[PDB]
Amino acid sequence: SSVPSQKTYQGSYGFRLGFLHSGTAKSVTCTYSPALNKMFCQLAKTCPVQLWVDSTPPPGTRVRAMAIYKQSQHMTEVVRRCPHHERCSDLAPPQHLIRVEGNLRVEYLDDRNTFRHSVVVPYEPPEVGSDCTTIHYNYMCNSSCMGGMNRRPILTIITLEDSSGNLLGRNSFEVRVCACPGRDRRTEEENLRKK
Amino acid sequence: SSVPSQKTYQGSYGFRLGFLHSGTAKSVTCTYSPALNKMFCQLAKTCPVQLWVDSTPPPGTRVRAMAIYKQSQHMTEVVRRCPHHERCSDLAPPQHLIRVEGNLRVEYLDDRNTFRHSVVVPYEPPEVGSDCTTIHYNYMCNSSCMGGMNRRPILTIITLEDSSGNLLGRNSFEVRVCACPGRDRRTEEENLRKK
Amino acid sequence: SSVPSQKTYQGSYGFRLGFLHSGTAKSVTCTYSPALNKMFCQLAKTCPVQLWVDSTPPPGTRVRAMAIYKQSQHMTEVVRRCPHHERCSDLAPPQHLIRVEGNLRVEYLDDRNTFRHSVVVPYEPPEVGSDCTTIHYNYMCNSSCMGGMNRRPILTIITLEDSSGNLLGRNSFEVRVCACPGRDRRTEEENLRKK
Amino acid sequence: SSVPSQKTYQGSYGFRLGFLHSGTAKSVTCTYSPALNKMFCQLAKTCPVQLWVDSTPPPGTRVRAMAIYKQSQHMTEVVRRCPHHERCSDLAPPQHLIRVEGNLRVEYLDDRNTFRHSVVVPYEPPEVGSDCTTIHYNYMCNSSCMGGMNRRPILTIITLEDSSGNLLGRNSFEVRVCACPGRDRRTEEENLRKK
DNA sequence: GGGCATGCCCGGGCATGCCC
DNA sequence: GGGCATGCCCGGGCATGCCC
Ligand SMILES: [Zn+2]
Ligand SMILES: [Zn+2]
Ligand SMILES: [Zn+2]
Ligand SMILES: [Zn+2]
Repeated sequence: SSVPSQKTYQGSYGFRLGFLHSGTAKSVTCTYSPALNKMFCQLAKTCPVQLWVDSTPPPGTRVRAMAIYKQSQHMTEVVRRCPHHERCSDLAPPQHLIRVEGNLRVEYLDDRNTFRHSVVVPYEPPEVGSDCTTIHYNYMCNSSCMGGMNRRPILTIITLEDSSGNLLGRNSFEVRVCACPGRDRRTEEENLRKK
Repeated sequence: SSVPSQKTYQGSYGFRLGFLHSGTAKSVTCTYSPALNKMFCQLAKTCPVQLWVDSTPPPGTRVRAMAIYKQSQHMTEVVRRCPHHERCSDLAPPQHLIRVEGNLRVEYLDDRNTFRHSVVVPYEPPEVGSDCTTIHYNYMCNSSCMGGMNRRPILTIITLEDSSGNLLGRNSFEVRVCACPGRDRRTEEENLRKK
Repeated sequence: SSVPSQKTYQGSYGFRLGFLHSGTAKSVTCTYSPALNKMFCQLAKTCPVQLWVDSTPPPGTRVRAMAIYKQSQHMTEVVRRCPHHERCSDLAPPQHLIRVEGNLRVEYLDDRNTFRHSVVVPYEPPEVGSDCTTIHYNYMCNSSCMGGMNRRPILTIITLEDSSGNLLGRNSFEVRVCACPGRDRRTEEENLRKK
Repeated sequence: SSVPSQKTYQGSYGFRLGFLHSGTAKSVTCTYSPALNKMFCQLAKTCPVQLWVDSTPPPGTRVRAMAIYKQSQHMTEVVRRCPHHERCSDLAPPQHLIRVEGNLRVEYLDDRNTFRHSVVVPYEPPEVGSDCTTIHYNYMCNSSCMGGMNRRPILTIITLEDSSGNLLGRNSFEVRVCACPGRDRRTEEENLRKK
């Protein structure tokens, strides 16, 4: 399938993503490495992503998430839930990797041409006095799942899009869904330093 | 379910919550830690919460209370009474965690969209010469109840809302419902200091 | 409810129960203490019980299992699944504690007078050259479950009964359903020796 | 599901299984440990099993093969192909673990009561001057496949059955389907000696 | 109020298909 | 064939309603 752009596009609204701290304890549920721009998280647990903007987006703006493989040689393959976690799946079709929890207006899409999956929620401006809005994503496979990601790293691309379809902002982060997010983040940062 | 705001909003009326002293004796029925902004109380016993405001709110103002899980990964789950304390329950539906005692005008609500529970009483201005009004809450499960809170900490969010539905003030506090509130408060304060 | 007999009755068929060895490693799935005549096992995992007899029972013989509380003061209370594990239960009614896995002819009974639960399977003589037959029981609550056993020890009574209803043999064993069967068996044997 | 007998039954025909030597080189395709009575083989590759008997069985005799889990706590679960290798499967239904290659008279069965899978071929007496007959089995999942065997050891039970359905002989062997059969056999034999 | 209970948490380390 | 991978196993120890 055709490859969506992953290139950062901060646009005129100064769109940026924020992530909590939660540190590097062995199986913390979700931890983000700024050095690697990489979230590390457990399957089927909340991943909070914050949306920051410099100016208010117009009414009807939507926030899309889609996963693509990071490596050149996998980039044209659609990222999907492996057959085991699809089967004993359960709103979200069981073939989608990324879900949003807690949003009565979530739309799950399958592109009719590229067959790529995405999940979309409306943009809501932060609470009357606050600095960002948070969306709760869930990844429903480990990166290692045989017959899904199969140990291939992915990027999640978050785009902010007006109701006309215009791209307003785009940012992406690498994701590793694993049993021990603290162990693995520390290992990868230390590999970056040594190698 | 969508997550209600927990962010403190003191608003134009200077809404604030007050709590008694009762100190830290092992099984005091209730005790509040200002250091941790946290209530330690026993199940099905009164928890006095005082409402302070700087100016009188308009007539028809209502005070709502609602529990949400504190940790990111539980935040989208609705807080409910466990099945044991619901079954041998008894005005308040048996699935609600928080009750108000002693208020002939109490309303128990289940949001038709979020399915979250709340309990609401009208705002009454303090007695002709007094400084705050007190509402008597009861929590009907221990934080540890298997199949309800399951040891997950909760926040109680108190909102002051006009009869039109406008948010006038909001404050929240963490709650631990346990058998020995004095032991546990002391333990947590001491954990805060060392760790 | 009236108390069923727990008294060992070896009868004319020389009915006796046998149990595997599996030793005392911390969370072994099921381990039996001959010193205490006590099986220690995890919830919803197989518990193999072997049936030994000196002479062949007649055709139509059935093997019943029923749980009763061990302590005098609880003996008249019916042993049942707690409300949490009944609710998210699922052949076996969700109120029964003991199930049999793997037996197309299992009958679950609720006594119309005593309201006690039992599960019954036909007696099958051992395989053409073998020494006992094995039935795979499952206990669907921990002994500690709040609103079910509530930390009260139970006995499981196994009776061998002819198709006319006559009691042919009866033996019983104490059960503790817990998260760490190896830890707990060792602890109890050591308590027996010291105290 | 009810558990089939795994007990060796050499019967009146002196039925026994034979296995090649192929030694312990790291990724040999198949290798058999007589010490552990265990087959170590790669997925979807031939596993030769020889059938030896002391007297010729009558005409119409059939040889059935079936997998059951070895550990007590898994024994009542039906052994099946995981969803990944079933989906991209392909005579043999894609849910069966064990196939026979090279036998125009193979029957694949699913028991209507136990739902267990088996594969059956007719017994052929050895070639006019030979000592055993060989059947070529294939296992279509690794023992480690997530959502199939999931790292649980299995036994393969081979039964020799007359055309009337009578059991004539039965023998079983443990199987580990893995990427490196020579490594793993050596490792397990060495674990047996020390531990 | 001092202290046991017991399902769960926690980091050290095995697993095993794959990489090199 | 030597060695990394990464979900899981494992025992030491915290938890917290209850016992004493
Ligand atoms: Zn998966
Ligand atoms: Zn409760
Ligand atoms: Zn239970
Ligand atoms: Zn497989």
